[PDB]
Amino acid sequence: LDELLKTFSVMNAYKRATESHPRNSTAPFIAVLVEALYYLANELEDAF
Amino acid sequence: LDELLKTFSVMNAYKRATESHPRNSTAPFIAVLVEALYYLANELEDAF
Amino acid sequence: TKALVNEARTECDRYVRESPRFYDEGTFSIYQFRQTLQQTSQGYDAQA
Amino acid sequence: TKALVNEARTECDRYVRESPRFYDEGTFSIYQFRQTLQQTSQGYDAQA
Amino acid sequence: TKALVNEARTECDRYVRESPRFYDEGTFSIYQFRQTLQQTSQGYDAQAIVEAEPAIKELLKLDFEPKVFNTVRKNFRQTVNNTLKTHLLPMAEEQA
Amino acid sequence: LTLLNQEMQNLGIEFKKYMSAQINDVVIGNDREFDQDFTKLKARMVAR
Repeated sequence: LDELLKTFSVMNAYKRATESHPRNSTAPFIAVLVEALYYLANELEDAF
Repeated sequence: LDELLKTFSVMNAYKRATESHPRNSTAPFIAVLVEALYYLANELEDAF
Repeated sequence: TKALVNEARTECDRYVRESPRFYDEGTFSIYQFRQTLQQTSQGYDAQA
Repeated sequence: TKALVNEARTECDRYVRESPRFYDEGTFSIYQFRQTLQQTSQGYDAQA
Repeated sequence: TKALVNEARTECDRYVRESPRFYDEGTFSIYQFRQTLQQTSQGYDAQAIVEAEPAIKELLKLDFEPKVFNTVRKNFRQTVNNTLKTHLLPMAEEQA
Repeated sequence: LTLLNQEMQNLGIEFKKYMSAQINDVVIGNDREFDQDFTKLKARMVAR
């Protein structure tokens, strides 16, 4: 948990957001928060 | 445009959000805004 | 026909980007979720 | 093994839900995007 | 390639339309031709007009300095990225 | 023979992942080669 959040980068979350919408090439400028939660939780779940 | 936004419902946007994350069954409580933009824009594009 | 379709998609995609008016607090405040979340929505139903 | 895996996933999924602390304005205000968006980010680069 | 070429032509053509700055009297007044024409250019040579070249160049710069920085720095990048993604992904699915 | 049929499916899945990653990286600008050409394009146009 500590390592994952300390190395967190906003760009990676933005990169994941774009993939989630194959019909668009931009983001609303807010989805980074949503992707961070899903990315943070999903990665944490995999370790468990 | 007028008809689409007047008939807009929050639940449908929430329903789309859950499908976008097959590994989760809940939403951060904020993705409805993001899905609304994508849903609103994508539907508008199809009409064009 | 190919060019016009690209013109529409390349122009409608910009609508997803949030405009400055999107952050108009007076019309709507994003923190209202606290009212529904500060010991007000005890179930994960996204109904309130 | 099957039961324990379900226990972890069924418990980690709740982390996505935003906690009341998530809306702590003092630590971070969601309207800071206006500073980067109010005639401050003229390019759709998501760099600022 | 066809789509991008159309995008550029369909966007550069709008530059011909005169911008409000184009009618800036202070930078240049269109009636200066009277000075060269009110018993000042008796020959149909269009030579005295050359004296006004420095002024018009500034007027064009003010008019055309925008509509170009805005285009390349704001919109052109978006078009290229979206066009590539939308044309490739369906092609890849078809190939699969 | 049935094992071979399964492998054929995986090739399609892997191909889409690779193509999506390549296209997605350019959108984020991580692809350094593409960026060099684009900035060169902008410099030439302004200089012209």
